[PDB]
Amino acid sequence: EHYISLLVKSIFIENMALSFFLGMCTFLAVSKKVKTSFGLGIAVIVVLTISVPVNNLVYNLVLKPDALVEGVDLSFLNFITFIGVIAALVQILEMILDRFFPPLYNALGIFLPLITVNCAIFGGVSFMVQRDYSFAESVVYGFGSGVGWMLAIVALAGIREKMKYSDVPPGLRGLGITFITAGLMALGFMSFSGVQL
Amino acid sequence: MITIKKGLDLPIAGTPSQVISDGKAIKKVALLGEEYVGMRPTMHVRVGDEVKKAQILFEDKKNPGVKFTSPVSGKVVEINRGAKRVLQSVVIEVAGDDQVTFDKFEANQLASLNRDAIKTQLVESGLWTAFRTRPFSKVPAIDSTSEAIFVTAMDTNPLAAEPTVVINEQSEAFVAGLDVLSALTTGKVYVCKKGTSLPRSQQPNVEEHVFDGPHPAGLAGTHMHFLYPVSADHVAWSINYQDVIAVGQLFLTGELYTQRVVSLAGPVVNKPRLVRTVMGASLEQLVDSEIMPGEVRIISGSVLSGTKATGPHAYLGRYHLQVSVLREGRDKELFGWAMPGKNKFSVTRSFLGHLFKGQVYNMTTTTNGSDRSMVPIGNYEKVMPLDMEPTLLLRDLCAGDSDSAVRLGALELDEEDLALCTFVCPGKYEYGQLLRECLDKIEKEG
Amino acid sequence: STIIFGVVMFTLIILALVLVILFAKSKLVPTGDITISINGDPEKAIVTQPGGKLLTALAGAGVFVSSACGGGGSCGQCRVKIKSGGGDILPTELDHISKGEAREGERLACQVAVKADMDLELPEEIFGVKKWECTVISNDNKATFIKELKLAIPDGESVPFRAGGYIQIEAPAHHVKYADFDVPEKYRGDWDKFNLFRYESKVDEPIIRAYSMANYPEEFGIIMLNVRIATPPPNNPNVPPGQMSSYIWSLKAGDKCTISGPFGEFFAKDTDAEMVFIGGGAGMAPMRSHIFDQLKRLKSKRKMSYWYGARSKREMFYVEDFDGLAAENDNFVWHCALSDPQPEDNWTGYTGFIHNVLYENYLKDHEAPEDCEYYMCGPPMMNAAVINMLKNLGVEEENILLDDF
Amino acid sequence: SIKKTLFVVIALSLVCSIIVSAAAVGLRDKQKENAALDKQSKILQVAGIEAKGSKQIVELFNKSIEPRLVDFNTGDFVEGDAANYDQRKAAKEASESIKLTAEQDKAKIQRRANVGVVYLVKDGDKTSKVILPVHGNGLWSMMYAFVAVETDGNTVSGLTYYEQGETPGLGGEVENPAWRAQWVGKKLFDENHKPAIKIVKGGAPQGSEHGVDGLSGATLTSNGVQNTFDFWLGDMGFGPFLTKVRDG
Amino acid sequence: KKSVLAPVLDNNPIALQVLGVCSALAVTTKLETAFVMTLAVMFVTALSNFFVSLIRNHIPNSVRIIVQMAIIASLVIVVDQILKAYLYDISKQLSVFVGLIITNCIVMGRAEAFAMKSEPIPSFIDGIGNGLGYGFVLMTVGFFRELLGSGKLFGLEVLPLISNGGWYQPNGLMLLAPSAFFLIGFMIWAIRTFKPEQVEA
Amino acid sequence: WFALYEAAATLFYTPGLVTKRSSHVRDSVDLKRIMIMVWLAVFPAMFWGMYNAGGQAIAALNHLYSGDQLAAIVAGNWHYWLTEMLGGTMSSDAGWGSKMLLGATYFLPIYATVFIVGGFWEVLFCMVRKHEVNEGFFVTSILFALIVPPTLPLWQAALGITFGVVVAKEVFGGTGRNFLNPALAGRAFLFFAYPAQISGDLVWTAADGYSGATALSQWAQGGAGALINNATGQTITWMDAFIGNIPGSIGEVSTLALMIGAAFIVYMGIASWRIIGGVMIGMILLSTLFNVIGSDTNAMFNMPWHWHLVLGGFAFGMFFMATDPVSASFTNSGKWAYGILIGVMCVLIRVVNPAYPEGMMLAILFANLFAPLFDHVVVERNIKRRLARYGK
Ligand SMILES: Cc1cc2nc3c(=O)[nH]c(=O)nc-3n(C[C@H](O)[C@H](O)[C@H](O)COP(=O)(O)OP(=O)(O)OC[C@H]3O[C@@H](n4cnc5c(N)ncnc54)[C@H](O)[C@@H]3O)c2cc1C
Ligand SMILES: CCCCCCCCCCCCO[C@@H]1O[C@H](CO)[C@@H](O[C@H]2O[C@H](CO)[C@@H](O)[C@H](O)[C@H]2O)[C@H](O)[C@H]1O
Ligand SMILES: Cc1cc2nc3c(=O)[nH]c(=O)nc-3n(C[C@H](O)[C@H](O)[C@H](O)CO)c2cc1C
Ligand code: FES
Ligand code: FES
Ligand SMILES: [K+]
Ligand code: NA
Repeated sequence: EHYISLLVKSIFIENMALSFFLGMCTFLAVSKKVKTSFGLGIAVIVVLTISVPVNNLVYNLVLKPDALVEGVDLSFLNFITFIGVIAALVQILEMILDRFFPPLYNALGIFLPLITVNCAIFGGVSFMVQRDYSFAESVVYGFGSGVGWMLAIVALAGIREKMKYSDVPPGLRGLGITFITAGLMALGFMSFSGVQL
Repeated sequence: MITIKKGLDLPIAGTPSQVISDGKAIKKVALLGEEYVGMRPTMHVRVGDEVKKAQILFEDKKNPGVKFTSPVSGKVVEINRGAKRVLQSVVIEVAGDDQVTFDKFEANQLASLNRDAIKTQLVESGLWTAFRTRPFSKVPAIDSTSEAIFVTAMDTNPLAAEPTVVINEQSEAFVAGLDVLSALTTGKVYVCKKGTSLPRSQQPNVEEHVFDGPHPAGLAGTHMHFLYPVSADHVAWSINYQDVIAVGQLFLTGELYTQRVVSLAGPVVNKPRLVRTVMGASLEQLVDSEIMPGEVRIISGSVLSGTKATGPHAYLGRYHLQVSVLREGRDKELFGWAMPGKNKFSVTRSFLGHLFKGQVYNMTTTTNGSDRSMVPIGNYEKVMPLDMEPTLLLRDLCAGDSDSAVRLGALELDEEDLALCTFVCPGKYEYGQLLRECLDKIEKEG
Repeated sequence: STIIFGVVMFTLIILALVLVILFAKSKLVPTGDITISINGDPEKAIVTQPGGKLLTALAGAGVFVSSACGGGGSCGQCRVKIKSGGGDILPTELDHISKGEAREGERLACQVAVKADMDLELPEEIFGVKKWECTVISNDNKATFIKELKLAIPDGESVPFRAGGYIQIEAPAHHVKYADFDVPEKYRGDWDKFNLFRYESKVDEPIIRAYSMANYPEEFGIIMLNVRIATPPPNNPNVPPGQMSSYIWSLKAGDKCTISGPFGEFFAKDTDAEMVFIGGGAGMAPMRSHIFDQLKRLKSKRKMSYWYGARSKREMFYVEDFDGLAAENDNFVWHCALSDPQPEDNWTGYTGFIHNVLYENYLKDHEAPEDCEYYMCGPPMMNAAVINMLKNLGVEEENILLDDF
Repeated sequence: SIKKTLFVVIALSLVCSIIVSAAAVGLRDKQKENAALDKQSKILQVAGIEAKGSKQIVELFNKSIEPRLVDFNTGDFVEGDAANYDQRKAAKEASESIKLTAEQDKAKIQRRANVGVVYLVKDGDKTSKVILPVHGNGLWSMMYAFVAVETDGNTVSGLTYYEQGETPGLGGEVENPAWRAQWVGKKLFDENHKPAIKIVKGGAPQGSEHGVDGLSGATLTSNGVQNTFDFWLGDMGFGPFLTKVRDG
Repeated sequence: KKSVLAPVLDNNPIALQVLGVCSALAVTTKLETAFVMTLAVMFVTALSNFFVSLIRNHIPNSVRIIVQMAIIASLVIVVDQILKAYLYDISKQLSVFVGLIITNCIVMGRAEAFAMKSEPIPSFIDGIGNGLGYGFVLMTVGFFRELLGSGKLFGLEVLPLISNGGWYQPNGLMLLAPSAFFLIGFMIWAIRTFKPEQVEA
Repeated sequence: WFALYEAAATLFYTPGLVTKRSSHVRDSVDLKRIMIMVWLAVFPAMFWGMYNAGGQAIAALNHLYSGDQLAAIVAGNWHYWLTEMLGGTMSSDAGWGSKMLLGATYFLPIYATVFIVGGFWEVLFCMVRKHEVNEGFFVTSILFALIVPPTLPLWQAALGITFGVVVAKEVFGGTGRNFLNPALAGRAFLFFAYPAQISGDLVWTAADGYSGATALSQWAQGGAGALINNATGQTITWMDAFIGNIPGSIGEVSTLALMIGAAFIVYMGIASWRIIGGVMIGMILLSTLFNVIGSDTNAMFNMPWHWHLVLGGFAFGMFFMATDPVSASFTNSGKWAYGILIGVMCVLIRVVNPAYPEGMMLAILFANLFAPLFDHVVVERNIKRRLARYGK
């Protein structure tokens, strides 16, 4: 249905990492091993899949113009609520994992401190506000965008591992070459540019 | 029983004759220090000393209790060292017949001998150096034990001797050696041979496995992967059939057996054949008046994985049962990389040579190119029958990634296992040394 | 109007977020004081609230872990055996811990963060520390930049230590001017060449450093030690002067300082192989104890060799002791090479750096340099030169022990 | 000390929120004026009235432009807050919008608002030309433009694309003044009162009544522009309204 | 001065550190947006550091992260109101990244690493320097992307375009995502070949 | 200047180097031969492409201009009257020789500038970094020069190759050390940097003032029935596209020439038949799927697999661009997945991406990013077997 189109839109057609430059710091930082990048990707999906729908409810119930009281709009308290809600949920998820899910805490709870108020989460939430997404639409977009982000970080991590045999000139070693690698990744991901799916 | 499909049987011209004949009289023998992995010699003799057939020549500091005995009785005429005072060789000039003796047992009682009695006798005589732990190709520690001893009764190396011919003359010794190995091993003994019949051991521990296919089928590393996979905590021992014969002779007569049969072969060998010689026999004297004129390279062991026989190293190796002599291909040709390869051999089908099936090539030592970055065109996957990803593993070795190389199976590999991967590399790498450097790093940090 | 609505919503939102966090903290973060078993002894067991680093928790109890870089995980002197707990080894720890050590359980106490119950197998030296406030007896200058410090035990008996050990001396914040230092007239002239007295040191905060002992175990009552003064590099004057070595130099007879027990992993091998000691600067301290240990404490008959790299005759000290030991016992022989003899020295022996003199005199014609224990000690420049020479001679790293200062 | 933690956050939240609320409520009118001015300038530009500076733009816009609300179904003026109407918001709500069928949705727009906004340009006390907001999907993103139609209801006085996401050089040429200046003089309809504007690929004939040169190497965007006009000039667009203009 | 200029070339937030790269790849298409973004980042980082340092001692560790987020978020909102009220067109060009300055890693990194354990005055100077260095990366990339991507600087035609009867054909890649990565990637190379101390082993 | 001189000396004469250790005998195959076999494998496509480009141009010129008008055009362009001075004729009666000659005047400058500019960056990096010049650039130059429109400006080619050689290859260490396809990286730079000169209807034929759509673009507009060549007004049949008598980039039009060239290297083992097999499976499966689903509005849905094969640069990309060993996956299982992704991605861009008429390049560039992952997935499965001792 329309949902499947949205999920593909959030992964391939609209990629948070490369097509919006969101979460690049954590995308160019833990992009050294596939496993650790895999761990961040799944953690970002969890945060996005729980941040976007929760933020959608609050916006449509509180911050939506002419929602609580006629003639008054609380849209100006948008960033505070989104950044505040995101930070609360990520911390809450981390603590419950460290208390009830030991193995998940090491697998996922380790990276949540990194995802705390991350550009990928806020951007995905903000773009939801810029559009008109229902609760069902918001959750799919949240899961979809996170999966699309996980796709870019894992793909970059795989390339960086393949680059173990490369001879990067000094100065380009480390960060410098990673930028060029990310740019080349963006060039390939532009294949889905003009697709209205 | 097990058939190997991937592999490269080098059709190098000048194969042996599979006939055992007396070699040139050898008046010089040596022990090669570099031949043993992780061996720091503690010299027990000095130049001018008089040794016997089994007197200790030096010990291993990093493997205490391992004694390297003199192959023959004579005078230590030189101790060749090199950069970092690395013990290149210890040369003995054969003069005399005095020899140490050890306990001797009837063939019937060999299987029932105590494990410790077997270990001490092997260590005392120096035959313990025949064994090699696969994970690192080091002589096993005295106190250590393994649940799988692999006896390599097949020789698929190019220009290699036929083990059946050699073993048939020493049938009793081989069976005796197997019985001793059966008692020594904690688990089973794998006799990896070909389809041809060989003497068999009645002990239930000894098992015969038949391997068929191109060259890689004949290596102990290949056998271990298919039969007893090795890892950090799964260690197996390797021993060639000739050494097993020596073990049987040692426990039958109580005297160290040093006679060996090696295939003196190669393009420049006038009459390639199997020749009876002694351990560490001076290849310079062995190939005397048996090579065509010109600049040639004498190699101990297969051309795929052998040692250059020049200067201090011009002596048969401990684990080498073959001598290959090759021409030196230093000539430069105009557009030699563009001509159609009527007389060129390659695993790929980009030369006319592969069209003429059954051809034999007068190979030389030329690299057939310069050193270049690895460009994987599928050559490696065509010569590695093990369940590994060779191209990715070779990239890890080139990059020096010890951690990843171990995960991909670098521990299960020996320098010889990568000889074909070195042979077919378009970039002209030497993966044997890269694997050795990687394995050393694992041991040191481990 | 809308201003009121925004303010109340803002306050409600922040309160909602913190309250769920605080409520989650109580019901998800068990504050049960983590109990760490030290050596398995119930009395040694320490109970501490969750948080902090294992180094702080251990220091609170009677167990003291030697630490130099502090809570950075940079030196590796605080290695501990964590039988259980603490999670996987951090990547930063592995830079100073080999994989084999990780398998055994070696971990840096400072680097590891305490978050759960753990089991520890700390050694005796960490388990128990002989913290004493010894009294300074003598502080005469042995050489141009070397001072011999004699310490009086405050509790009687003697410090339990092995040959080649060291003591972690602790000092508080203090200001010391180099003019306060007292030097002999012989070494005063060399100081007057540049007049190093102008330097002034101001230690703003307490510091902790290590100093190798110079007394053999059989010596009881006085703890001989050698201290090198820390000064700014000659090519880098813009550096504060020595902070700890300057402070110890300022002291004289009657002063007091803490030793915080002994420590060190420097020792010889209980074997029959030859020993070849080579020292430089402060390195003569551990060497002196080792020679004395092998002559009377053990009365070893193993061949002993000592080579000291010196710049001038004035630098040399303890020479009379070396001559007596060499004369009294032939198994031990000592030599010294001068990199730059003074015109009045009139040296007629070896001249130049030991890195080339030693090979050209002893190692070149020796039958087994590899089969001989080497105890190197001296400035880093000599260590790099000799190690290259020794490596070019074919000596394994396990066969050579180095104690840089 | 929970009491201290509650005090610091409460005091910090109040002062920060008070400043934020004052700025949000205080500056809200300014932001709306800034947003309004952006469209007001473009309407003036297509109308041909030269304005520079916010004071001049607002003054000229009030004196020369009379926004009105038009019902597409009947093409008749309706009473409302034309100056403060948001057509985009209406098209997203079913209350003031309809869902076009596949056959009718020639311009590829999902919804069409029931009532649209038009801007009459009065030189004196009488309208001289009318500006219609026409939008349609291009190759990359929706393209929005203002079309100036003379009192006759057939001639197009000018054109301007005030919002369009297209590749510069290929699809972004719609912003090019020469291509926009080419539309002047063209007749929207024919004698049959049917859409006649055609975007000729490769260049329309010189002097053509309804021929405008298409964007070079950008047929996809040129096709989108043609569809936008072919629809908004049809029955479901400004067709009925334009017919009323022809007779008054 | 040394502290102010330290994060320009010695400790750059984007060359050495990996903070603040989200905006560098987006708002660098034009110099007008990049320059305005630089001022917002400089103003927010400096103001956020000053307030966090002022209340650093009383900050609760339990809610220190939410406390710093609120002050940073509040400052961003006020700047957002200024951008919308004045420079509305620029606010449209910056789109959502104006609100993302809250998550911009420079603001949190300096508000935590330095502001929490420094006096208010030096923390304010540190914030300005960190933004100033982040601006150096922004403007250098923006200068190249706008000049070679459109033949304009700050909206002024520097290279005449063939579309406007000129001579220079704009490079369509400079306006796309990949161009920002390559320019920054080559920027680091240029920075680190003059300052090898930052080369990674 | 040692690096370049050594390459020239080693180029004329094989090195006299001998094995130093390990395998004392080495396989005859070397990188120098591998590149030359690939370089010679595209010769049939290059030679036909020159004939096709000139043949198409001549037909368009005659179809548009005649009499004194044609003569004025010929004298107005250096490509035309240069062909005349060398014995060619621009009239419709021109033989194969003149058609080939005209294409040569359009190809050789593109190949020459690409080689010179690309070579300078190769030698500059090797000289400065004290390496030995690699021969992998010989293949890179020709392939880039065969995936560009005949009318591409020379300066654009210099910029395209510079990006393809420097950013995509040299900064990664050089031949065998990068992950992306250098030639396609250069074309993708031209694709997005200067789309007007590498897209549309004014670039694929060398006839001045001629506007003619290609087979792929025409199919999207009106499906199979929309395939017509305006130069000769003759319907474009499958045989015409398969042979290569259609407008398009020089070297990609003829699928038959590429099949002959690709067959040789695939037989020699230089080019992986698994990648080629993977691409065909991906293209066939997805194209057949779109056929079944149908689309009353999108004509591309009904294009059969065999029409996808002979149209656009699918054949050239599948054979001489997707088989790049360095950028492809290094595992046999991964190569199948890598090839299938290329085939699927190329069909997706062709059908469901109106912006880009063809997507073989973007399909390969997209696949190059995920080639390591297909390796990582395969490797991890192998590692899992190893920890289980392969069930032994
Ligand atoms: C096991 C062990 C045993 C040791 N045994 C001895 C021993 O017997 N004798 C001995 O003298 N040392 C010994 N040391 C070294 C000891 O830790 C000190 O290096 C030494 O005592 C000088 O103390 P310091 O803190 O003043 O040196 P540092 O100040 O740490 O030395 C740094 C150098 O720069 C100068 N400097 C001073 N302050 C600063 C500053 N803030 N920044 C930069 N440079 C500065 C110093 O003058 C010196 O030249 C030993 C170390 C270890 C680990
Ligand atoms: C656009 C089409 C192409 C993109 C779609 C295909 C993507 C395929 C790659 C998926 C991501 C890689 O997925 C990879 O799966 C392997 C299994 O082989 C996991 O393998 C690993 O799993 C666990 C962790 O989860 C480890 O403890 C374990 O040692 C190892 O088996 C890797 O941790 C994961 O990184
Ligand atoms: C079968 C084969 C195909 C190749 N294809 C290409 C190609 O499409 N583009 C290119 O630049 N180099 C190509 N090369 C050369 C080289 O392998 C390539 O540039 C690598 O990416 C260099 O690391 C090819 C080489 C071979 C053997
Ligand atoms: S104190 Fe230095 S490593 Fe712990
Ligand atoms: S600024 Fe760092 S994640 Fe966006
Ligand atoms: K398409
Ligand atoms: Na074709």
